[PDB]
Amino acid sequence: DSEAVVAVDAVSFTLLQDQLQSVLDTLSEREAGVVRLRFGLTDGQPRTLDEIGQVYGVTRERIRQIESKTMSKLRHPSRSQVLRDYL
Amino acid sequence: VRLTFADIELDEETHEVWKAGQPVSLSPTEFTLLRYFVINAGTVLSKPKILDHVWRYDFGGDVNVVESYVSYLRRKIDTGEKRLLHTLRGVGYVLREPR
Amino acid sequence: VRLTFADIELDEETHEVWKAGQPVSLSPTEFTLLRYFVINAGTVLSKPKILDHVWRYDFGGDVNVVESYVSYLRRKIDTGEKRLLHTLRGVGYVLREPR
Amino acid sequence: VRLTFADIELDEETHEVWKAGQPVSLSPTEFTLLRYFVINAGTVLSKPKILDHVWRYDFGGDVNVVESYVSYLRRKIDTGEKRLLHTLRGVGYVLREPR
Repeated sequence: DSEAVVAVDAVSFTLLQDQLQSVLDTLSEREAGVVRLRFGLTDGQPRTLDEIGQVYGVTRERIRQIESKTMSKLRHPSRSQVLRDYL
Repeated sequence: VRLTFADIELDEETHEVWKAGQPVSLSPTEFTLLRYFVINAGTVLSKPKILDHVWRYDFGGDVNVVESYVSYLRRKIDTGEKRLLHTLRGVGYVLREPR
Repeated sequence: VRLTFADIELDEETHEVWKAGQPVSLSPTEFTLLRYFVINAGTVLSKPKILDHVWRYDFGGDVNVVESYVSYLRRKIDTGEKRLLHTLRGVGYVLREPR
Repeated sequence: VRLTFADIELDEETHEVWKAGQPVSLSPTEFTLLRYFVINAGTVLSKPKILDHVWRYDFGGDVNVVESYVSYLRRKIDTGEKRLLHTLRGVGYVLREPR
């Protein structure tokens, strides 16, 4: 049964999202919320920059700068190593 | 060790530049951008990674700084409107001799 | 490291393409579509897949955008009525050299 | 083994200076400054890398000390307001005869 749950990948994914939330909590709460709403983590809806601005009271360009900060500070190899192994 | 390209020639010791061999003085940050620009001659550079490496990550300023800097580079070295440092709409800039 | 198919030649470094050796400039998203095609030359691409990957996931528009774009690629590179960029009704688009 | 530059000439054995052939006494820590400055003659010197090499890494003072030191270098030899020890805003100083 292809659709049957392998029961290992699901558990792995549970710890995987645990690792994700732990890593993102290292980042600033504002940046954490930005990326969460950016890729649809709390919900299933990734959101456009204007939604992030209207929920943060900021312009879309500043959210672009925030995204730059997020994925730059994310490339810092301490995060890179602890998230790379999980694949 | 000197970095040269077409008509732009650079020296890494005193950080001056030869534009077709005639002297030219320039602002420091503009030299930093041109030094990025010459290491990756023929490689496209986008505003984000230029801001990341040449500019300080803590740059909370507005984005017009880099286009103004490229404008200074234009008026300093590439006087003609058509120039070697090309601008890519929403993709950034690149160094290449016109074909 | 450059990507080639038939007569189409790609340089990923400074973002320009060759179609049997005469210059060409092309729009950014159309460039990305061509990149997705050549990197999957030998594999058919399905439209929802393309709007998923090359296009941003939040795309809430209609579908006709992708056919307009591929029409741009055809009129740019495959000017002839028969093309190297074939079309499958309801399956998407693909890059085949005709047999 | 003696090092000379234009009119500034330096001896490594007894730490004394001729300015266009005229001997002038100088401070010890200030002596180290031009020793760097001629050992990198024609090279731009920046205050940080002066601080690390010339000065001890335990230096807990401010940045005005080197500026006053350079001003001291101005008034001793290159007394003119326009001087061979040129000033780079945020990049430091360079040894060169004016063009």
